[PDB]
Amino acid sequence: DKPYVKTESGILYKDLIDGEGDPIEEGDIVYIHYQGKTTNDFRIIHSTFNSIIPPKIRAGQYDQKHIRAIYEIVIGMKKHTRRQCVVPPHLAYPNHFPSQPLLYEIDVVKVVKK
Amino acid sequence: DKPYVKTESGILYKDLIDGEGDPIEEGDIVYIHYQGKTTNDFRIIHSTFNSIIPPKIRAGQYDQKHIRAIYEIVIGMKKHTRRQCVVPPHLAYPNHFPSQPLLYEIDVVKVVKKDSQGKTFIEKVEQKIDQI
Ligand SMILES: [Cl-]
Ligand SMILES: [Cl-]
Ligand SMILES: [Cl-]
Repeated sequence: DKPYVKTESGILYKDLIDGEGDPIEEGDIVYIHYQGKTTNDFRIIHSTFNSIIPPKIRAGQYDQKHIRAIYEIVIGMKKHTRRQCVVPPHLAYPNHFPSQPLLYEIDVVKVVKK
Repeated sequence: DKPYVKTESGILYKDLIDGEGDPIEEGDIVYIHYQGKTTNDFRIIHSTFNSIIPPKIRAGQYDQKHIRAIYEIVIGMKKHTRRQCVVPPHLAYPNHFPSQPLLYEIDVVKVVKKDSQGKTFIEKVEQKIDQI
């Protein structure tokens, strides 16, 4: 059973599955799947698992297609890492879930180095 | 007084306060305070001065947390240097302020090139009890 580590940005995270290989760096292309849940009524607000192809991002490069936290938090993950994240509202949906942290679990599927 | 020095990227800067110690190099972790203003009407668009702990960046490594110009212009600054900067749109807000330069003043509060940034106080103590 693992503690959370807190980023400067206010994300709490821990790795539920360590994964293996070289850790993702800023600028890497990363294919991911994830789900996010409310912490007040525990409901799934978003799950990508039903997309054929996993969505891809560039690590550390916010491009408005996912919550801000995800672009940051993939850094340091490896292929098959599963990272559980307690996400503060300013990095998720400050206009839809303004008051509560959201709980995300993110799976890295594939990494293409920059 | 002094002229602006222009970088290749178009940052025009002068040091208002020289600073002390070794110059900042790419990759150094730097705590900075800054404010930026429009030159059309000189209103403040951003100020860090309400943050008791100043934002920190790695010199020369844009991470999208601050305007691009900042990561470049810390290089060669020192602890306590204050640099006044005329910044071109491509390095600031290329959509929001596409048509004017912006005026920034950046102060370097602390440089950590150290990795001497080990743990302190109760954290340090509890860490050591966790080797042994
Ligand atoms: Cl799991
Ligand atoms: Cl929102
Ligand atoms: Cl809420």
